[PDB]
Amino acid sequence: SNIIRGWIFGTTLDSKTQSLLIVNNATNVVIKVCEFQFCNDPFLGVYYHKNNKSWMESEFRVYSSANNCTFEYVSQPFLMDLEGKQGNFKNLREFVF
Amino acid sequence: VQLQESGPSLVKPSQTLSLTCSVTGDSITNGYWNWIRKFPGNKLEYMGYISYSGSTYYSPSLKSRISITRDTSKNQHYLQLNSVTSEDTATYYCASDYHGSKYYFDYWGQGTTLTVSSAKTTPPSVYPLAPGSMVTLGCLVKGYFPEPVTVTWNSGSLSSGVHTFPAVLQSDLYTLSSSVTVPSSTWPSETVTCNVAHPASSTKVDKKIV
Amino acid sequence: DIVMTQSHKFMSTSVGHRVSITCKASQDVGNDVAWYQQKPGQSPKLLIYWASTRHTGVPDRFTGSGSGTDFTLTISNVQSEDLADYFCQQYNRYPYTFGGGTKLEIKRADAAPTVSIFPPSSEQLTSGGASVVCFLNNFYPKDINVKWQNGVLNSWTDQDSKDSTYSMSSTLTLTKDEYE
Amino acid sequence: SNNLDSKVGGNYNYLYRLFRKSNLKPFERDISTEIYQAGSTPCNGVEGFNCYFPLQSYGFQPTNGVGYQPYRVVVLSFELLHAPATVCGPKKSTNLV
Amino acid sequence: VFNATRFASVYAWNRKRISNCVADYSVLYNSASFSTFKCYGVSPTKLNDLCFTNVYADSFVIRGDEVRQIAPGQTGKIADYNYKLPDDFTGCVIAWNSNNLDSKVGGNYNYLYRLFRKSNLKPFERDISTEIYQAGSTPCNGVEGFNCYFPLQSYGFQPTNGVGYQPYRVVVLSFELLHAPATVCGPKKSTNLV
Repeated sequence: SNIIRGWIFGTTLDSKTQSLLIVNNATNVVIKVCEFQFCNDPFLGVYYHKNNKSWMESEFRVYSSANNCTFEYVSQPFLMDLEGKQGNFKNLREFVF
Repeated sequence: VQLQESGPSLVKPSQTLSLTCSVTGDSITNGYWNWIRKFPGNKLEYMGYISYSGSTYYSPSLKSRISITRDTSKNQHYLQLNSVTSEDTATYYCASDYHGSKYYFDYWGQGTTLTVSSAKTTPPSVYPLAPGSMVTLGCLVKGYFPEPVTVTWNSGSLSSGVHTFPAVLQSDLYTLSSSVTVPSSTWPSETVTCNVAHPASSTKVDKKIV
Repeated sequence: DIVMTQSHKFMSTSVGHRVSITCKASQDVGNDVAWYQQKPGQSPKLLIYWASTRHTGVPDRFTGSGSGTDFTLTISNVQSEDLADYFCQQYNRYPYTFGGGTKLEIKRADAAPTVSIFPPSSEQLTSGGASVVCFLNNFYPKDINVKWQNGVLNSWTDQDSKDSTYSMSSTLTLTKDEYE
Repeated sequence: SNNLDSKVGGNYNYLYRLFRKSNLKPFERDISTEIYQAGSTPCNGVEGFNCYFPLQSYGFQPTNGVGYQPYRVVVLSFELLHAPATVCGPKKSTNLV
Repeated sequence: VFNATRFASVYAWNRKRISNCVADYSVLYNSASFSTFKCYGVSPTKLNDLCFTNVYADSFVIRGDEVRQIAPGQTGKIADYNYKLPDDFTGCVIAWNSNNLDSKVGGNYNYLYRLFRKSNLKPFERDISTEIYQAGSTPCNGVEGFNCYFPLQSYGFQPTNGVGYQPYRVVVLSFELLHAPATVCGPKKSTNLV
C-alpha cells in the first residue's frame, strides 16, 4: 500500500556531518545529501486516509532544516497509487547498501 | 605557603626578564618551589624548579635560556628568562611543593601579566558616547599602540551585558570599540565609568559617562 | 625533547557520558597517575594526586587510572561546568614537566543562526565614526559560515552551558565618509 | 543587452557599494540592499535630512555609447583543488568507422 | 640507581648485576619526570609481558647534547665510538641533570670519551683503551698527524658553562631479549602448561 518510501543514512544522524536521505512524497523521488537535523523519530504523514485521499502526501516530519548540500537529483514524476486495496503484497523491492 | 607574583611588565627583547615570588608563612628550609608559564590557547608549559639544598633542574623545552635562582635570607625566588621574544608573552604563576596530613598539596599564587614587545608606547584617547527600556552607552578608544591594551568596564566589576569587540586596522594605529547596556531604572541616577589603562607607559585614564 | 603523542586536541563528548582523555606516552609509572585542571578565567589548581584521592574543592567524579601506554582520565556524569584544561604530569621524580593538553567540548547538532543587525548610534556619526553591530545566537559549532566577511571584526566566545551552543559578536568599524 | 536593460531616463533600479573598509575576499556576497541609517529620526525608506544613500544607482540610457552600455557580465570561474574535476564537460565529440 | 653518589666514565661504567627478580614497576618515570624521553627497538610499554635474561644497570655521565645518541642502530658521537647498544635492546634511555652533583672547583676532568674510531662498534662491545687509533678515512699512523682527528677527548664539565654542556647522569635499561633462559620478568601472572 506504498508505506515504505526511503531510507536515512549518516554518521550520527544529525547535522554534524553530511547525511543521506531519500524522500518519496508520491510525486518525485528526490535524493538530497545535506546536513539534515533529524529529530528523535523521523517519519512522514498521509492526510485523510478514510475519505478524499486523492493519492497525495503533504506532511513532512523528517528533519527541521538543512545546510551545505552536496548532491541533489530529481527523477521522472509519476502518480503513486495510494488506494487502500486488499489482498496480497504486490511490490517486492531489494536493496544492497 | 603562599606565593605572590611580581615583576616588571615592560621588558625589551634580547634582554633578561626578572621576576620575584616571595614566600610568606615559612622560611626556605624545607619544600620545593617551581615556576610555570600559562600560554593562551589551552597550553601550560613547565620551566623548572629550585630546591633548598641548591640542586635545580631545567625543562628540555628550552635549550639554554632558562635559569632559576633564589635567596634564603630574603625568602624570595627569582626567574631569569634570557633571550625573550614576542612569543614569550604569557601569564606567570608560582607554586610550592608541600606534604602533610597524609595528602599532597600544591598551592598556587595570584598571577601577573607580563608583556614583552619592542614597539613604542602611545597614549590612548578615551571618548564616551552619549545615548540617543534599555539605554545604550559607549566608550571608544582611538589612537593607541600596540594591540592590545588593558580595557575593562567598572574596573572588572561589570560583566552583565558587556560586549567587547576587537580592534580595527587603520593606516597607522588601532581603534577599539565597546558598548554595554544599562536599564532605565538607574539612568541617569547611576553612571558608568570607563577604565582604560596602559601598563606600558603607566597611563591610567578614568572617564565617566554622564 | 618531550614528545606527548595525543590523538586530537579537542575531544567531543556529551552530558551524562564518560570523558576519555588518554595521554599516549612512551613509558609507564604504575600506581602514581596525576592530572591537572584549569578553569577558564581562574588559577590552575591541583586535581589528581597519587591516583587514589582528590584535592579540596574537587568532586568525586574526577578520577584517573591506567596501565602501560593508555592512561585514561575517567569522568562520570560530566556536567556543563567541567569545561577546563587538562594536563598530564607526575609527582614521583623532579622536574614536573607537563604534557600537551586537551580541551573538552559538547557534541551537538548544527543549526541556522539568527541574524540581527542594529543601526549605529548618533554620537559616532558626529565624531566621524560608524559601527554596524550584528549578533548571532543559537548556533553550532563555533566555526560556521557567518552571513549578514573581510574587514568584519568577528569574535567568537566560549561554548554556552544552557543549550550547548556558541555565541559571537561582529562589528563593522567604518568612518563617516564610508558609511554615508 | 540594450533591449531589456536600457530605458530612456536611466535605470536606477540596481545599486552598488561605493565605499567600504578595505579589500574583500573573492566571492563575498552581501545582501544589504536597504538604506543605511545612523541617526534617531527614521528615514521611512526614502532619502531626506540626514538620510544618505551610499548604494548609488547605475545609469543606463539608449542615447549613451559603449561607455555606459549595460553589459550582461557572466563570469566563468574555474578552480583546481584536491577535489576531483567534475564539471567542465565529461565527454567530447569523437568519430567512428 | 638515581640515589647513588656518583657514576663512572662512558667507557668504564659501573654496572649492577641484575638477575632473578622483578623490577619496581610501581613508581617509575612516565609523565616526563626527567629531561630525556626516548625508547627504541620495540614497543615502549612491552616490558611486563616479556622476560629478559641479562639486565645491567649501565650508568654513565655525558653532556646535554649527547643524551639522545645512545640508541641501537643509530649513529652518533658516542654511539659508534664509546657504547653500542645490542640489537635486542628493549628498554629506554632517560637522563637527568647533574650539574650540582658531578661538578667541582675548577672543573671535573676525570671523565673522557672517544670521538673517532677506525670501525663501528659491534653490538654489546666496549673498550677502555686510551691509545691513538685511526680517526676516519685517513689514518693517523701512530702519533696524531697526517691531517687526522684526535679520538680521545675529555668532557668540559664546568659549573659556569651552558646548559647544553652540563653533566647528565644516565640510566640504561639494558633489557636483553635473547634465546637464553630468562631470569628477570615483569609483575604479571603466567598461565599454566597446556
